[PDB]
Amino acid sequence: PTHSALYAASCIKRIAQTLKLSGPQELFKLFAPQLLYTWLDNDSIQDIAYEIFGFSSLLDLLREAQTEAAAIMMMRGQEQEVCQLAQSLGLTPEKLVQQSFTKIIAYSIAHDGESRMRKILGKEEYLANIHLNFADIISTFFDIFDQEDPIEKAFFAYAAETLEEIKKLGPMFRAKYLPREIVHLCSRTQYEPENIWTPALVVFVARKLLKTIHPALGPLHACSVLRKIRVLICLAGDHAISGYPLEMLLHSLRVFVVDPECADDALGITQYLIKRGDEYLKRTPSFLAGYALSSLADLRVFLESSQSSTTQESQFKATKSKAQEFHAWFSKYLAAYDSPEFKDEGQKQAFRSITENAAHIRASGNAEKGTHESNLLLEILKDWGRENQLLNEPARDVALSMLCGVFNIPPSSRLDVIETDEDAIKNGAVVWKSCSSQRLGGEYLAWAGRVLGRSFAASGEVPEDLLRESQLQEYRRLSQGVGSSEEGLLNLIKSLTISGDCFTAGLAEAALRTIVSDAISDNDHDLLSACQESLPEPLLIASNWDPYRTPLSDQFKVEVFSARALENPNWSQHLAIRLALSAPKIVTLRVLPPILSKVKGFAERAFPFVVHLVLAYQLDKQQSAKRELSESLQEWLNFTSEPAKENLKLLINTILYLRTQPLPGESSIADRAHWLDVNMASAAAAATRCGMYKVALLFAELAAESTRSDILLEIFENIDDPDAYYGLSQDASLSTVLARLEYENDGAKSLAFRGAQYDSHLRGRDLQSRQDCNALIKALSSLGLAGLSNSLLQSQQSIDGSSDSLDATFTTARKLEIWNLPAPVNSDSWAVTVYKAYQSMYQAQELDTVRSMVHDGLKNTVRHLSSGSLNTSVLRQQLGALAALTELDDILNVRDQSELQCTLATFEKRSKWMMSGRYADV
Repeated sequence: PTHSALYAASCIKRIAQTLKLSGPQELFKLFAPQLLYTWLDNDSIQDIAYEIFGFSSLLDLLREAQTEAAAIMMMRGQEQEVCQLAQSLGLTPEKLVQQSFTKIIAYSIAHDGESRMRKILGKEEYLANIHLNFADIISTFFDIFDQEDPIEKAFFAYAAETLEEIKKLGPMFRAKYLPREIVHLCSRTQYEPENIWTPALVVFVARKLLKTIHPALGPLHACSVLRKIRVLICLAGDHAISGYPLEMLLHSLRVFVVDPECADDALGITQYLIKRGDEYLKRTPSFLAGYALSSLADLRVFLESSQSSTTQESQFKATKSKAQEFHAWFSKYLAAYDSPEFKDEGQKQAFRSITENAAHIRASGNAEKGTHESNLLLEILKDWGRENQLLNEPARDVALSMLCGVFNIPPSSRLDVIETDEDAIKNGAVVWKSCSSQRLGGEYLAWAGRVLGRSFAASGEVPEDLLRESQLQEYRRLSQGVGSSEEGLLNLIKSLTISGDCFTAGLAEAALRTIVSDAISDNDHDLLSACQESLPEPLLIASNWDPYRTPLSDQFKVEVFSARALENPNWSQHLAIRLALSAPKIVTLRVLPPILSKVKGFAERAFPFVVHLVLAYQLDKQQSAKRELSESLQEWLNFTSEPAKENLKLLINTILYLRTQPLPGESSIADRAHWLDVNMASAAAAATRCGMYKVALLFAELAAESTRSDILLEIFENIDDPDAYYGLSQDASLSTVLARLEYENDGAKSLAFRGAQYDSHLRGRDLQSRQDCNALIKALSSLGLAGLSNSLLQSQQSIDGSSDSLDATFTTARKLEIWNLPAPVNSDSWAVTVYKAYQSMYQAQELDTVRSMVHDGLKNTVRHLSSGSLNTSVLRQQLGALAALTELDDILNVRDQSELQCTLATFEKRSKWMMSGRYADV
């Protein structure tokens, strides 16, 4: 490219539409270099097709193509055309050249015209711009250099041998330039062209290179970017093999090692780095444990997978052999590893076991006794629950997703890796923490169900992860050491460097670099004390622009105070950005919008810290955020909705968190009610809607203090205390005594009052009798009179009794042994699950069908426990269903008399626990 304009427009729209891209302009943002170069060679920008890459203007296409176009013009030379661009924009040529100075110098040095830049800015301003844009210029030098023959030019008398070793192990401008280019730029600043490779600059350039690759841009890009990274590693020398740069590079090069296109490059760089950084990896065994686990797992999976169609079937055997030998060498190195930095000998044995078992695992995981996958799973779980743990969350998540993705649950439980009631009580908490993901197969959920059921049948206690209702424990685990919001945000950002994709880790490293540098320069002691306790020392050193200045490529910037805004799933993100933008003087909030908008799920984790930081900042100034938030809360708290429940939980947790932060200039904790202005009755009602009853009770007490009973009833009925309900006063009648007797789960005593009501309503042809019948059924199923409740069931013909009738229709059937009911499928009821297991036990001729039905029951019960909003009675019912299915599975798998007697003895020990436990569970 008349119709060709429109056809090309539609084609580009379809290309960027069916490639996970935003729109056609975001497809011009990736290719503007090449299009503009090849086109502006012999043409002028003013007559370009703004109809492809839908823009609706040329002054819209230019507000994005200033930099590339200007730099290319000044690369070849169109001074009058740069002036025409500038005129059209609105900015004179001089401030324009001041906007895109970096790319201009990158290309010009590459294409040799810098004197022509001196003749427009000056001879004391141009050098200031080179001082301001040094690292961005080096980054743009590594972008455009073409990999042709770098080792030839190297002999810079150390890059040659280093690149030779890393090759022995395993606009475009030629490589021959690269050294001299740097020199010519660095002979006009103070920093000498020889040695400019502090770790901040190294990580900067390396992250630039990685971010350059893209999923839509092809798997042939990656191997070129990798060659250039090898050049950077050989050139930087001793700063890219120690400290945080070492960790950072090992991560991404691992990701390039599992790429079947070329694992020849990345395996070599990885060998060189691991071999050369031995003196450092012996100081950080916690990093090496997780890296070894992740890398070994990925390698094993890549070894087993074998699908080569667009790869030369011999090229594949080559790379497979290379991978196998790297695995054998790495396993030897790990077996020989021994560090003085191990906390105890327990940690050393854990390291040995983890590495050794991971070296010999298969493609999937199992739970048998004595295999490698089961020993590795047990080691990961046992480590998870500890205080000084080796693996971090990303490494453990990788290993678990590799083992538990396709699982193999043993048929019996004598061959199981967890077979005693004691191991189950010990590992129940961690096994529940494990099955709170979504990448877990069905057989792993069945195994986790068996373990949780054995733990509850042996202890009768709920894992505490299921009982907590607020997030205050997370907020206190983050903001630890000093207990401030700055440490909380620093931990949240630091956790993104290790648990992110190239983009996210880049955003986090950039934010930390700006934060730590501004804390070092301005000598902020509070923020310094926050950093020294949130970041380990290698990351605290690689975040400091000591001999440089923070580059303009890092600091990149990017109604919600009203109702009905609480319902869109991005309320937290928009509100957090809106708040963080209102406090630019706090450096920790200035760098946030670039992370709050990109990273997913970060705004919900960081919302309380942001709100507290803003409110504490503008305490003595004009209090704007306080006024806005406290005016919006009057509408947000009175919000009954299903889509708005998950943001209401976050508002309540923010209020709770602010209650624990000391006001400056306070006499008592009774002044922490001035962070915001909450109406505590509305907050109590809201917390009752969300199912947080202890939080609701706390708010109700604060409200009553503010004063000196319709919400207290809903609180008391559901809170988990035997005696609390009786403290509530209400007007007396036979109906209220009946309500108390049905709460109390009394036997004949509620049967009397209910029979009276039921008769009086049948006689008067009242419509409440149905409800009465419902209640009666409940009562008669809490006594044990199953025949009477059965007869009360058949009579009722409108079976529309929320879920009380659903459960009552199958408890009775199981007790009377009526095995022909058609059981609903996908039901949240424990009675239905247990009934289906026993029914299948009745109508089956082989044990395999019964085992399959039991395992399906365990799997579904665990998924329902993971579903979330369950109060305590339903929770304990589901756990009791797990226990019942586990005992069923235990007696189905007996083979001789000795196991029968062992099962009986197990029943006796569990009786020991049962004698004093809660009565419903028992």
